[PDB]
Amino acid sequence: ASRHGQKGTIGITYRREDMPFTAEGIVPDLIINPHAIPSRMTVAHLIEC
Amino acid sequence: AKQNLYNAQGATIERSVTDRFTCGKCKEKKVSYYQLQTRSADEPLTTFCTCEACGNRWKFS
Amino acid sequence: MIVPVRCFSCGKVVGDKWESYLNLLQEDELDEGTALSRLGLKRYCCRRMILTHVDLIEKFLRYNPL
Ligand SMILES: [Zn+2]
Ligand SMILES: [Zn+2]
Repeated sequence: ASRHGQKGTIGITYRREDMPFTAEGIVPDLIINPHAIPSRMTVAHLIEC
Repeated sequence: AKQNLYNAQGATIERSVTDRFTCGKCKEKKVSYYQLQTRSADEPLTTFCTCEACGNRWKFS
Repeated sequence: MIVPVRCFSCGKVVGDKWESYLNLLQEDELDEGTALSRLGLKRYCCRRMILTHVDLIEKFLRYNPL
């Protein structure tokens, strides 16, 4: 969970070579779904990021 | 007598509207709403609906 | 705890750089952002670790076991 009440669990895991990746190669640690944003109305999470 | 007749007839709350949705039965845009949340905290408000072209009620999630 | 070896995101070895990053802030009086830059960590996934790692190991170490 975050510091904003976004509790959740791990669905599955991936290695880097099929994790998505950005131009500098910063491969992310973890990906959460966008739909947890609007209905939870958790703006400060985004601001913190 | 005029003041008494005014004081006889009572509450007339009037249901402020918008024009975005259409009626579930009449299908016209005179729609009025409200907000509050009913169930537990994990979900948002209820988005109550109230038509005024015919008086219909429905709801959106 | 020690610094981690090998940044979780990227994989570059970190841990050689720790005491260096310390003495860049002890006598050289240097600003720390430039300190990491002159330490040579230009991606930021690597950079977060040295910037945020806390060193509890010596606070453990000030006991007297055996
Ligand atoms: Zn209607
Ligand atoms: Zn890294």
